Amino acid sequence: TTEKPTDAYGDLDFTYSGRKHSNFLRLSDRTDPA
Amino acid sequence: AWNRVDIAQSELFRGDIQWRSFHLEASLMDALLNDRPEFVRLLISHGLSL
Repeated sequence: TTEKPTDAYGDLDFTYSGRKHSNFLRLSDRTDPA
Repeated sequence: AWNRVDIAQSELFRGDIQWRSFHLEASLMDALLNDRPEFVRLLISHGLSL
């Protein structure tokens, strides 16, 4: 499988709602939890 | 319309009925035209978007 460094690290939040911004990261499988 | 929170909170939001959005929005318009602050707080508390 063609492996590449990611791009999706997010200060994610929701439109037209009151929730605080949610921290966010897209992550591959078989990675190290440390 | 009867201005009685103690019925609606304790019989209609136990979780038996999956309420949709416009079912809440029509009741919120009835609660804004009349003067019921308690129902406004109760209906916004159930995850509605303005």
